[PDB]
Amino acid sequence: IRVWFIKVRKMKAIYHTLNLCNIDVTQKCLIAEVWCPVTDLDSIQFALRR
Amino acid sequence: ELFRSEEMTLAQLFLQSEAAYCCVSELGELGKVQFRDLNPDVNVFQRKFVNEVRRCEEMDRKLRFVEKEIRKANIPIMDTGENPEVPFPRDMIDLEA
Amino acid sequence: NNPEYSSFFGVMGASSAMVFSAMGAAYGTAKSGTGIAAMSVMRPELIMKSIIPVVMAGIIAIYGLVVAVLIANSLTDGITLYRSFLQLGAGLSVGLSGLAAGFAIGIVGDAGVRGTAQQPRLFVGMILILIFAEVLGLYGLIVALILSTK
Amino acid sequence: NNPEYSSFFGVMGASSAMVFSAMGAAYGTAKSGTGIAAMSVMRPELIMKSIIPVVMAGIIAIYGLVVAVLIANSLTDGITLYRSFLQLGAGLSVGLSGLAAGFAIGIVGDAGVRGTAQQPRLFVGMILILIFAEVLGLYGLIVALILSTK
Amino acid sequence: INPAPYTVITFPFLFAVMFGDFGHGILMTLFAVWMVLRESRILSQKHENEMFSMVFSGRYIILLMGLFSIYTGLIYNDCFSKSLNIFGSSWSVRPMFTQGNWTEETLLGSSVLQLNPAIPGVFGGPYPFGIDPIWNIATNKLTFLNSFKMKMSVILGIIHMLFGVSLSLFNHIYFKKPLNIYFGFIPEIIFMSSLFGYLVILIFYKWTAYDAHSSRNAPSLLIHFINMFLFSYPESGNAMLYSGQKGIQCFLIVVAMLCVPWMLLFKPLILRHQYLRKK
Amino acid sequence: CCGPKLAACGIVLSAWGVIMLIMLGIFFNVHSAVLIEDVPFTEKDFENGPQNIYNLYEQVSYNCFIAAGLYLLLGGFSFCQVRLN
Amino acid sequence: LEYSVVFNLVLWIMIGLALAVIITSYNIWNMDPGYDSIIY
Amino acid sequence: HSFALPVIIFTTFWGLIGIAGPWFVPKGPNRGVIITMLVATAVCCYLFWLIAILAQLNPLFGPQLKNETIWYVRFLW
Amino acid sequence: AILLIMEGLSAFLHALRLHWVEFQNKFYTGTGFKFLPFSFEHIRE
Repeated sequence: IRVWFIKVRKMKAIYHTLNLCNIDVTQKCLIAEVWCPVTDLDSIQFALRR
Repeated sequence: ELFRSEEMTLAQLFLQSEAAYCCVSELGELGKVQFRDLNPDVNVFQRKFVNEVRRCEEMDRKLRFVEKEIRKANIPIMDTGENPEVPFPRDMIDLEA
Repeated sequence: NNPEYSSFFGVMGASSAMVFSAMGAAYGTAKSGTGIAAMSVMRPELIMKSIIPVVMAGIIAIYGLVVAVLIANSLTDGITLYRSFLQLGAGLSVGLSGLAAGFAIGIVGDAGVRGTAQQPRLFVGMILILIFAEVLGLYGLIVALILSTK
Repeated sequence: NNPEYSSFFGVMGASSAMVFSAMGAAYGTAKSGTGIAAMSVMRPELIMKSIIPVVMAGIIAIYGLVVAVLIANSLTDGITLYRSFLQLGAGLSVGLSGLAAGFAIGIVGDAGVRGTAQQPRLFVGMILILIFAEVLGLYGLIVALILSTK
Repeated sequence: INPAPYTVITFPFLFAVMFGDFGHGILMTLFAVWMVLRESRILSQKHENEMFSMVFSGRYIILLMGLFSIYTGLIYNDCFSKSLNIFGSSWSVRPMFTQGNWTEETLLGSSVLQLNPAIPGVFGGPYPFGIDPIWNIATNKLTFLNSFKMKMSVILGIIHMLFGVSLSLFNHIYFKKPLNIYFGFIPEIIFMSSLFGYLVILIFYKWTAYDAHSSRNAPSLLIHFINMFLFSYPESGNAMLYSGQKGIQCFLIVVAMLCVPWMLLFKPLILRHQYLRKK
Repeated sequence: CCGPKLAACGIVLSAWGVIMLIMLGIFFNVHSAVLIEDVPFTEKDFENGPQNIYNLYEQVSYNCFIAAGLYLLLGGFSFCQVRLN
Repeated sequence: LEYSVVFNLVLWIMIGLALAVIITSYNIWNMDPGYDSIIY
Repeated sequence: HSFALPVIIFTTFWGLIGIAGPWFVPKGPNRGVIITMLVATAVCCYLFWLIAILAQLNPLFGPQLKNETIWYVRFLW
Repeated sequence: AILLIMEGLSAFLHALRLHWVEFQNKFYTGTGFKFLPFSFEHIRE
């Protein structure tokens, strides 16, 4: 039951993050404006390519 | 030297929706991305994914009912650990149904 | 040839200190008490969390006690009269300062418990205001000690 | 000669001075704290704006401590009753000046924390009126010091 | 500039100088140790008592405060309201009757007789470490520790205030602030120093300039400093601290007065000048 | 008994009070003419020099040590009772 | 002779001062409490 | 007692832990943090103790004591 | 009960108020927003 809780809560959190979205005219892609450290951008893009 | 605020920058991440379904999860695993509402003038209910969010609220309600039922009956929870055990499928919908 | 009625003022100061301190402690404790009573009937969870100022209120009486005990230790039949008025001033002064400290503590405690009985995130700030206010009693005791020893 | 009864002016002066400083500080603290506790339930994040008048409320107590300690250092009977008058008068002066300051501080705190509900700008004028009343209190301590030192 | 480490030490040390206690400091350290050994076992315990939870979040602050309180309390010679004769008394007042020079009048008279350090063979010098323990009976201990703590608080506060103001150089240089340094910051330091640097050096000079053989005509503790504030030149009671003190203070007063227009008459006229050149 | 948690508090109380009494007894065994004010006498020690001035400090330290022993006995009792449940 | 003069002057001045102290005390005692007073 | 030797001992010890210590500290993330931490601690303690000692040098006015303590000190000091 | 608990809390808050009022007022200034990166740090929430 605990892991069911954490899965469901996180998934709610994912939907919350997805609420913040580029409402484009036609794009099926999304362009999000986010603040992020310049320190870790190498790990950022490593994660993205993963 | 001294301590100052760490350096930050803006970034436009271009991202298909299917790729987003995993990019959000990994940016949460990382825990180092601040977001912003790109179109804040739109109401929260006019974001047309509240059907899924309402479903999630129902899931929480059912799980809370289970929690109270077990607590009355004195049934413990294991609660070992393993926090990062996190997929992001659509089959979870049918599972919780 | 000793001054007549020299020891009178020392005992009068010893009395005045504790009476005024006890008066103000009573008023402040009563105000905080009625506040916490109303806000326990309205919020029956954080009562013993906000009873700490009520317990704290009598440190003013403790200050008055310390001043009175010091005056008594320095008090004797053979009073030169150069300590009589030092003792009167010290006792009267610590007493009245403690009196005002207790009254203000009561007012702020009542207002704070009523504010926090429903949304208590401001408890840290309210104890901050209270402990800031507390300085007057220590001021009283310190000035009394300086005068008595003088 | 040195008549009997020389040593009462300064001692009661310091006593009354610090009593009145405590009165003013306690009243200002009580009223401003009540106003802050009442306001802060609506808009929580102004604890840092409202804490400023609270902090300035201690100027009277600081002034009373400094002047009272000065008078205590200069308290003595090796003078023929000239400077004791100065000590009484300076004590009363700083004490009643502290009462003035405390009244102004209390009502100013209430006014600012009432008006802070809507407009975010009010903290500037709040700090300004606080600086004004602090100027008044500083004038008070300066007169007390020039009398006591002389 | 986030000053957090500087706070990490300046706040426990200030709290410890305020809180000069040994037993209480060791008690706080013991509680911190009990919380450290059982960190996870207390994490398993729910943090229902919010005071205890914010105490847990302040475990390291409490341990620092306890250790600094132990140090400070050790060095005041106030350990449970008592003084310890660790070293020798350093005074060597062996003779009863001589060095005081009375016959046998004690008990029935001659109860309390003031020693003078000016007398030969009664003062072997300062204590090696910590407050003089012989004061545990002296009633003048109260006045002397009053003066000590006064001077102490003044010096500590002056130095810490100076450093706190001085830290703004980097704030200015990083954000290209000539206006907030040339006529801003620097005049502030000039004003504050001209007021209080003199005070600290007078206090230090007083600590050793005059001894017991000059005590009865030596100056007071601080009255002449206020007399400097009075714009006054007495002619009675002048055991002047050093040659030319009057000349130095006369001009230091004007130097302090010279800092009035700064922060008030340099920003506007310069920015208006650059504005009119910019139109 | 006497409360489980209250017994935990009691064992900690004894854990500090025992060492406090030990230190008190240690300084009442030093007794370098410091705590004269803590002597019940009336001009009894002004004669025959500084004699009989040490045994009474030893009696006070004996009181402290018997108090510490009683505290340790009660602590052992509380230990047995917390191990009982 | 100035026992009576000093006694009288001290009496008058102390009476005036005490009245000032108690009028200020009354002023601080009984002013309004700054509360919204919505939820009874 | 000596008037400048223990002062020099204390100053040398605090200065040593102040200036020789930082290079002994490993060059890690907590290098500068712990360096300024110990430096501030050392200078604060040094200022404190220095004022403590220097306050008691060349006293002006002397202390007092009771007659019973005078006898009891004569026979036990 | 007294000289440890309440005196320590009083000195704690007195020194903290002094520190905030003076040290940060001398050079620290301005306002800002705290970085709040989306994270799974809500393990129990």
